[PDB]
Formats: sequence, structure tokens, C-alpha cells
Amino acid sequence: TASDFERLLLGQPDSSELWIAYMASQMQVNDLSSARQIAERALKTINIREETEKLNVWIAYLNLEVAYGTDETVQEVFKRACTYNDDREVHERLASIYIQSGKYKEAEDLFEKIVKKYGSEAPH
Amino acid sequence: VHYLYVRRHAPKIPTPTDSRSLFVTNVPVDSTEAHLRALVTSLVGTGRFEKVTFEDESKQEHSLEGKSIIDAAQGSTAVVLLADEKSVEQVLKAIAKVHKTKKYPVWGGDGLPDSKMPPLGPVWLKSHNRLSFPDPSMLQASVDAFST
Amino acid sequence: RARAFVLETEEMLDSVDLDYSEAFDGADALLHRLKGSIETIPAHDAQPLLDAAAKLEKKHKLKVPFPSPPPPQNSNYKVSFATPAQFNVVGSYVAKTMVRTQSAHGIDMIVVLPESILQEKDYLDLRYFYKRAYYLAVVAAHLQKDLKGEATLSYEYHNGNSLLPVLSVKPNGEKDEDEKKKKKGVLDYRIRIIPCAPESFFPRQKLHLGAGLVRKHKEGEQQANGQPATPATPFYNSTLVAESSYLQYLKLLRQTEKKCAAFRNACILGRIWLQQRGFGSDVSKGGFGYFEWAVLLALLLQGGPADTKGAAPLSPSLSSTQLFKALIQFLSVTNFAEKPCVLGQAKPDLAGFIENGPILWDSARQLNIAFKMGPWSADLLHQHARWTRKLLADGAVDQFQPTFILKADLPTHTYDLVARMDPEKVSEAAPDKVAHEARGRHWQVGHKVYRILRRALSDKNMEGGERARLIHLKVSPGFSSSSWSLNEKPQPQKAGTPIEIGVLFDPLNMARTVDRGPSAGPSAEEKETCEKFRRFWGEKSELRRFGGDTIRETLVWSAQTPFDLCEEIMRYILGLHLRVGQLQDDIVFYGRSLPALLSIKPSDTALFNVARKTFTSFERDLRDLEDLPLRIRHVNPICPELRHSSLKTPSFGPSKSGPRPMEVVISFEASGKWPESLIAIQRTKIAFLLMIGRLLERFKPGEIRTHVGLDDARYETENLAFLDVIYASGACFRVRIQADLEESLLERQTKDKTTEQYLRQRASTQLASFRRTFVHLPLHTQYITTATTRFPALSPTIRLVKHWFSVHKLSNHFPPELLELFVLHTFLAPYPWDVPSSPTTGFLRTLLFLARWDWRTDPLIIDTLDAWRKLDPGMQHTVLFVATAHEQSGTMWTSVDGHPRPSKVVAARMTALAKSAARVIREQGVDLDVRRLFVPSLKEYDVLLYLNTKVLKSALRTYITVDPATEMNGGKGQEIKFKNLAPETVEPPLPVAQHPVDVLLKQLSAVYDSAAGASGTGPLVFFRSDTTATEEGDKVIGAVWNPTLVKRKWRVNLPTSYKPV
Repeated sequence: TASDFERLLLGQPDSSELWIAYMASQMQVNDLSSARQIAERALKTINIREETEKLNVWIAYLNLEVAYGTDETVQEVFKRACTYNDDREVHERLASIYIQSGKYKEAEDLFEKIVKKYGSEAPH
Repeated sequence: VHYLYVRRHAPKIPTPTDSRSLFVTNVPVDSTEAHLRALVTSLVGTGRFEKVTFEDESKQEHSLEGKSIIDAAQGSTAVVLLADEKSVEQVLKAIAKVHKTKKYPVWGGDGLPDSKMPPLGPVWLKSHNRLSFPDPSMLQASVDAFST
Repeated sequence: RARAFVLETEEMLDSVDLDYSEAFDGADALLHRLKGSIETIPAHDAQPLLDAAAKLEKKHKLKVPFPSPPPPQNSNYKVSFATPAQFNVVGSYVAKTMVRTQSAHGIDMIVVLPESILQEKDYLDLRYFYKRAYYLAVVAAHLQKDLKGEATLSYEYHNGNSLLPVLSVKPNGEKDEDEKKKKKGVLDYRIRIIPCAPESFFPRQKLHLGAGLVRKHKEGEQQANGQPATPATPFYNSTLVAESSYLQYLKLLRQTEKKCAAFRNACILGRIWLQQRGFGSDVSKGGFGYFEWAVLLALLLQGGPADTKGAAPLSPSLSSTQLFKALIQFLSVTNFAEKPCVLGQAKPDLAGFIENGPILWDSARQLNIAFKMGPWSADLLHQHARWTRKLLADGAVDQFQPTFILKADLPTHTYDLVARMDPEKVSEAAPDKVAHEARGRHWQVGHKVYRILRRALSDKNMEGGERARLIHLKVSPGFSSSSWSLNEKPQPQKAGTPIEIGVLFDPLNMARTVDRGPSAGPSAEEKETCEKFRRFWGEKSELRRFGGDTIRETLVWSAQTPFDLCEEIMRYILGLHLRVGQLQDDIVFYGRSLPALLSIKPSDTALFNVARKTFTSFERDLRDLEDLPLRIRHVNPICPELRHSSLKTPSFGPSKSGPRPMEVVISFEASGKWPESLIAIQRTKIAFLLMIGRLLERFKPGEIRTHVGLDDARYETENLAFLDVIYASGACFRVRIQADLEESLLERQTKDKTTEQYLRQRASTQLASFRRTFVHLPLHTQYITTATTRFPALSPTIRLVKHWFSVHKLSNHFPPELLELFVLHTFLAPYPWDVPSSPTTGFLRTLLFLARWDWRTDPLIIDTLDAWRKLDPGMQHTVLFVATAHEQSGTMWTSVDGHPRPSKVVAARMTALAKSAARVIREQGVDLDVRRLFVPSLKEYDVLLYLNTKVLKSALRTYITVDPATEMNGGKGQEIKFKNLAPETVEPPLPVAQHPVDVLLKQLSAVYDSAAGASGTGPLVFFRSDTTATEEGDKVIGAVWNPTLVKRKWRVNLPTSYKPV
């Protein structure tokens, strides 16, 4: 329940896996707005040095914007995620996300974008 | 029949332009200078009539208020001005005896019938003329005379 | 949203809850005693057809063999009766889900035949159903013997299935704790006995829908690679397997109850959803009810998604709130409304979504759940489920009370028809051959007219886009009785079958002339030569050139005034392909104000032409290119002539009309040389306007003339002067000047004069009227000129509603944008109805919503209060509240005119006439006698005065460009012209041909009110006298006395006509 989730969060606030568990319960109760609320709560209250937990919340929210969201929200969160994290890594995460979701045309557009932007230094 | 009330405007005049007038209430439909001079000349033994100021009629056709109730920059009661003291006293002793001719010993049918000005076609249709086609020479002259 | 839905589900639960002493013992008594009698029934021998007939004629009770009855030359079997072997309760009562439904409900009662009566081939050719009818007949006769003749009984059909005839018992009386069961008209109203079959006796794999289980041909139905040769009878096959498998369904459902007991409020809310959405388990209503809702909910508990993971909003540890949100989401989006006919199917446990086959399949039983459902009801459920999705997806306005009603299945376009297919070979173009009798389960004419009208009204564009003029369709078999008495075998009908065609139209391509098709083939393709085109069309197949260089098989319809090209479509194709069974459509509302142009009546082009094209060429670019001491900043049209709200779609010329002078706000750049006094500001506005006028007259468009006239729409502002520009094609445009320091100084005039202590109300009214005149009309017209592209019914809907309020004489005090937002309330927030695809439907929607709205506790919020209701509890100052995101105040177009508001004025009369409209449409129907809507009663008036105008004949209609008055010959063509009305002098005789009572009642809307208040057909805003100076109305004023003036004391702030007493 949400009260159980809030108790485990006041116990462990940096815990991104519990953050995604709480918003995933919000996916199961279909309140995607409160899921966004929980995701931004993670983005604020997860501490400064926990980059892996931040990117976990980030890539989960990108999964939301590709699965249940739309083009404008996924592009603005892509912009914010590269603004606050590493561009190459959030781009590769959205690329693997497109690979998983089957959206192969916009996957190809993202691929040509990232070989333009970051093919200069990434061989991967 | 229309009833007209007459009381003295004299005990509340500190302004000189309101000198020697009459406090009229319920002036009839389209009550103007012509209806007023007609009634004061039909009253016998009466002086001279000059002017109605504050003739903002507040009854005889519908709406919430009148037309000139507030000075925009900074009650159907009219101010009927007469010649002088003698003309005021004569119209008072005339409207008094008219109010007694309500019960006059021949019959009460000697009261004056108030003939109206009915709105004729063009005579009223000058309202359409003043909403849409007024005189540009007068409008130009007024706007330059103020804007200068 | 969530907690509100929880508490609102609880209040509906405690409102439609039940009584325990009612349930047990009122149902229990008859259940036990009926089972006692049904077990004291005796069994008879195995008897043939001749013995069956020989006892069935002599006894009072008859059999129920559906057509066709088996002859003795086709019937070789024997039929018996035996003792019933089992008893169970099914439906909603064994699950305890039942609710108090005010009409009726039936508790279905299974009895199962013994296994020794049947034969292993009896699922072939109608045999088992004949044994079933005989079993029911013997149960009937012996229950008539052992009830001692006290309870009545009728024959019926179960779920409208013509292959399940049943008996339903009815009671007659009520005592305390006896047998009798009348007062409970929900639980104890109906006890419908059903004859069924045991479990797993017939081969379900041959009971598959694709196998034809009626053998009528034996020559050539082989050597065709399996069984496509014998045609599939899915209704018959699915019906047989469902009758044999009524049982384990309720077993699985009871399992789902005790795994989640939220199933109670779940199917309670689902049942009220279906009961309000007007469907049912009847095959006439789609065959979708509580049973289908429950079993779909169950299989969606045990699955539903593609990867066979559980339905995420359907874990067994949730509540009915999220369960119903889950079912409306799934029914809308995955595979449960129309997608289970076009693009996918479901599985039972382990349940899945796969991308093939129209079926709601269950596997271990081989059954379609949606066998009674067609694509018509499919797309209906898709629309309803999308509406419920957005209604429970919003989070600002409560949506628990709005529940949807089928305005798509009951539109204004109720095309009644009488089709007598007697005999069938001459009065029906499709041969109802034995193959058709095998396929159709007595709904052949229904499926036929479904396909005929859908392919008749569907179009096909050039980019592959399947765009039509329809999105929904349903035939409603009016006068179809599912109940019949005890002395007749079928349900016969002697009055024929009425077929009702209720279509929800597509307004983006409704009124299009062109019907589109496939590429006109080099060789004639099957799509060109099928039953959708040249053969199906006949004489209206032709070849038309496009704007895109491809040439296709096409049609050319007609655009006309009183009715629709879709009405022409349905009449001609109905008469061609069903038969010559007639069509009439006589609901007259398209007889509006008819604009005088070419091709009466012009579609959405004339308003565009005159207003927008004359605005562009020429005055706007010229006024923007003038030289002046101050540069212009904006030229924005704010009229109904732009925003599609004008009562008259205007023409070239009509200077005599009301809304022809087009008001536009103009302004100059930010300059501080304007004075600090209002008279001076208005005079500088006049001077600038005179400079504009002189240059407009001196340049080469000098065939245009100008004039600078005064205005009196505002109080205490006598110096307002405009420019009405007289375009060469007869357009009129009033320009006005808006200034920021003008606004701030009038706020100062509202501020000051503190001493007299009684001026702030009139200061507030003049301030708010001035803000209305200058500020917000830009944003209003941009919003509605944006919305007109997605809602195309708006301008004729506004013309209809403003015509009704005009013929009822209230829009003299009612502003037109008030009516505009009132109709945009029914348009842009269309819950709980569909989109208005007809202007007539929109008019009726505003009329019924205004009949069902109260101004006392409910305000109007439209997506285009608690500080006012407290100071105004009786609401003498304000009746309506219309607030938007554009105006959050809600008192801007309502209380600024000074509407009198007791219960004896314009507003209460408005309320009452809307009520009477709702009453008459509910009582007598929609016929030719509706025009009591458009004639006024002239009751509840203290003094009545008729007026007459000093005009010649056909005036003023001919110069208001409306075409009644046949006495002017040629009103249906182009005989009237206005370039001769384009005058030679601006004096008389140009304004003499105007109507005088309009501005007479502006003065009679300029002095009294504290004596009395009246309303006439004159000052009706943006509307002239014409349509209420024809037979459709009359020129009258009706003056009422206000209740505040009965008798009062002698004051000076009196104003009224008082007499001495």
C-alpha cells in the first residue's frame, strides 16, 4: 500500500528500486500523474551523489513516456535527462528502450541522431 | 387621467440658477418646453414660462436608469423656471385652484386634456439618423474647437 | 477523483441496496415450493410426433417449435419426458449481486434433461431443440395442474434468442408470509424457467462456429478442402453449446467471487452502466448484459494482456473503483468492443490477446461470448467506453452522476419506414433462400439493412483513408414482442416490422457533395464491380475528374435547404435494395432564416465570403497602410459574422439588418498624449477617426463612403463615435478605439464619489459593460474560430437556439454571447451524450439541458461562486453563472444588462418554456405539430399591445435577405439584388426602410424600469423583426408589473406611474 511505501521510503529515501516499486504500484493503480509525482519526488529527495539511482528513476520515467506517454512528454524528459545526466547514456538507454518496445523507425531516427552527435568519440 | 403634484421648490434653493422654480413630480410622456408653455398659458391669470432644466425623464419608457444621472468626467423630477416672483405666485394660485377644480361644482371634466406628441415616422426616425448619419461639418467643428 | 468515486459508489450502494427479509424468505418460499412441484411431476413414455400432436391439440397448453417445425417425413426420432435430476440457482442471485432495478429483473432457473433421453447425433438438424420444446410443454401442463390455477404465466424468449423459448410465471397478489410474491417487482417479478442440456454430451469441436450444423444440401458440399462448403452457422452453433454449458460458467464465476468479493459492487456498477446505456442481453439490443460483463471481468481477472501477464489494474486485492476503471479501459482499448470484430480475439485462462479472428472465444468449451453481438453494437460499445475513459480520466469535475444515454441510437433522424415483405420473392431484393434461412437466426433483414446502409454511406478517399459519413448504426425493432400468451406456438405479428435507422453522423464529411470510390480501373476490378459500387448504384455511376489527376468511380449529390444528402442516400438505396418500402423525414427545423445568395441554401461559404473576403480586400490592408500621427497595432474581427454565431449568415448589401454593422476594436500604439478626462479622450478618438475617414475617401477606393455616427449602447458615455465603412459589396463595419488609460480612468470613476454612499452599483455596472465592449471579445472570437474546425454544427445550432429565444421574446435582455456559451456547454463538454452531429440535435440538447439545470446550486463551467452565493441567497441580482478559463468571474454577460430577477420575469419564464418544451417532446413525440415550440403562448402578461409597421409588401424580409413571403416572386432563385439598394443619399430615403419598433423599444429599454418591465420582439439583439413578422410570429409587446409595486408611500425616489388613493 501507499502508506507501506511511504514508511519504507522514510526508512530508505535514496532507494531507487523502492521508488520504482512505488510508482509501479501507481502504474498498477493507473495513476500516471501520481507516478510522475513520485518520480519527481525521487529526483528531488534522492541525494546528490547517487547517480545510478538517479539514472534508474530517469530511465524508468522514459519507459513511462514511451509506453503510456506521448511524443512531447518523451522529448521534454529526454531533454531534461540529458540536461541533468550524460547525454550519450540517456540516448543509448532510449535506444535500447526503442529496441525493446519495437518502435524501430523512431529508433532509427534516434540512431542517426546519436551517430551524428556522439559517433565522434563513442565506437560503441 | 394623469395626476401632477405641485410643491414649493423655494425652501431648498441656495443656488442662484434655481431661483423661483417649481418642484414637479410625474411629468407626463415626452414632457418638454412646449407641453409646459401650453399648460401654463391654458391656466388663467399666469405669467411667463422660460425653461425646464434637469429634464431627465425617468418614467415613460422602460429601463434601469435615465440618461444624464452622473457627471461622467468629474427620479423624474424637472426644474421648471418661470419669469420672476409674480409669475411663480400666479402659477401657484393657478395650479392650486386647478387641484380644487378636481371637485368643481359643475363637473370635474373641466380639467385640461394633455395632448401628446406621438412619434411619427421621420420625426422619430431622426433617432436612426443620429445613431448613424449625423452632420460632419458640426462634428468636425466641435472636435477641432475642443482639441485646439 | 479516487476517494470521491469510492464514497459515491458507497452512496449508490446504500441507495440501491436490498432487504434481507425480502430476499429470504420472499424468493425462498416459491423456490422451494416450485422445486417440490417440479419433483412431484411424473415422467411419461418415449412418444413420437403423432402422439405429441394428439395430446397437444386436446390439452390447453401448446408446444413452442420455432420455425421451421419438423415434419413427420424429416423426423424419425422419438421424444420423451423424464424426471428432472438437478437444481441450482444461476445468474446474479446465486452470486448475490442483485440490485433494485425499478422496471424488472428475471432470476433464471436451470433444469437439466437426463442423459438417457438424447442421441449422439441430436446436435444435427433441430432435433434436440424439438425435444427441449416438448420437455418445456410437459413441465408447463403439469405445473398448471399442480398450482391449482392461481398464478398466471406467459411464453417468452430467453435473452431474445428465438431458439430458446421459455415460460415466465407472474403473480397477482400479496399477503404477509404466504406463497404470493407480487410486491417485489425486481427479485420476485419474474421466474424464467429454462430448458438446458447436460455437460459434455455433444462434440464441442464440431460445435465450433465454423462448422455448419444444419445439413440442407448433400450434393456438392464436399471436395472443397474441409468444411468451407457447408456454410457456417455461428448463432446456431454458439446457441447449442451455450445451452449445453450454462453450468460451469457459474462455477467459474463463484470461484471468482470467493477469490475477489469486490465482484459485488463491480457488477453492480457494470449493471447500472448497461441499464443506463440502454443495452441488454436481448439480441435486439446487442445481447450484452450482466452475464457477458461478469464472464469478461472473470477472464480479465485470470488474464487478458498479450504476454499473458495479469491485468495490471485487476489484481484480486483491489476495489470496485479501480476494477471498473480497468474494465472501461480494456473495453475501450484492447480487444473488447470493435477490435473483437476487426482486429483481434481473447482467450480464457490462461487468457491472452492475439491479433486474429472475430470471436470472444472460450477454449475448453468452444464458445463465443459475443455471438449475439454485431459490428454495430461493437462500435457503439467502443464509443461508450471511450467516453467513460475520458470521464473517469478527468480530475477537476465530478463525473459520477453523468451517465450516458444513446443519442446516437436515438438522433433526430428517426427515419421510420414500413417494409412489408409479403411475399418475400417480390418484396425483398435479397433472396431469403434456404441458405439464408440456415445462416440468419431470424435477423436476416437486420443484418441485410446493416450492411446495405453501411456500404451505402461509407466513402473511400485517395490516400487510403477510410472516411465515411457515419460512425455508428443500429436497427431498433420497434413493436417486437418477446412475450406471448399460452395458446400460440410462435410469436406472430400482423402489423409488419418497423425498422428504425439511428445514425450518428460525421460532421467533417456529412454535407459533402462527392461520394468517392476506387480507382476507375483499366480492367474493371471486383471492387469496382461488387455489391458496393456500379452494380449496387445503378444509374448514379459516373466518371468525375478530381483535383489530383486520378479519375475514380464517383457520385454527385445535391446540397439543399430543408433536408440532407444522407436522407437522399438512404431513401434511394433503401428503395433500390431492400424494396420500395417508403421513407419519410418530416421533423422540420432546417427551415431557419434562409440567406438570399446563389444556390439556396449556401453551405459554410457565405459568411466566409462577405465578412472575411471583404475584410481582407480591402479595408484592413488599407487601414494598416494609412499614414497617421499614431500607428495602428491590431485589426481583429470580433463579430458573430466571423465567429459563426450570426442569426443571419449575411449577404452582400443588407444595411437594413440588425447584425450587419460589424463591430471591430481598433487601437493605436502606446502614446501618453491622451488627456486625463474621458470626454477629451473620446474626442481625440473621433478626431483620429476623421483623419482615417478623409484618407479613405480620397484614395482610389472612394466608391466606398464613410460616416461618423454617435452611439448609445453604453450609459453616461455620449461622445462615442465610430466609422461604419460601406464596402462596395455592401458590407458594414463599426470600428471602436480601445485605450489603456481609458480603462484606468474608468476604474477611477468607479473608485471615486464616496460621499453619496449609493453610486457604487451603477459604477460597477457601467465599468463591467465597458470591459465587455472593449476587452474580451477578441479572446472569445479566437477561441470559437479555433473550435469551429473540430465542431462544424455550431453556426446552424446557434441559429436554431437564437431563433427559438427570438420567437419566445427574451433575447432583448439576454445577450447573445450568453446563449453562445450556453450552447458551447452542450457542445464542448458533451457528457453524458455524444457529439452533436446535427444542428437539430444540438438545439434539442440545449433545450433539454436547460430543462434539467437549476440555477440555485449548480453553476455552469465550460472548458473553452462561493463569494457571490452567500451574499445573494435569493438571487435577485443574478440568475445564471457561466465561467470559463477566459472569465473566472462568471458574472460578465449575466448581470451587466440589469435583468430583473424575481420569479415573475424573463428568466423564470425562460426556465418554464424550456420545461414545457421538454414536456411536449416527452409526451407526444416529434411530428409536424412541434411548431408550438416556435409560436409563443402570450400568457402571463399584464398588458398586451399589438403593433404594425408602415411598410409595403414583402418588407422587410427581402432586404434582411431572408426568403419567406411568396408574395415576392422568385425567393428560391436569384431575383433580389442589393447594388440598387446601395444608396445615393445617406439621409432619407436610406434609413426609412428600416424597422422602427426596434429602436422604439430601445427607448422603451432606456427610461422606466422602476415602474414596470417589458420584453418584445423588437430589441432582440442581432435579430430584426422579419421571422417574427411573418406567419411564424407577430409584432407585440407584453408588459408585466413588478411585484415590488403594489402600493407604496409618497417619495421622490419613486419613479413610477402612481395614482392617489
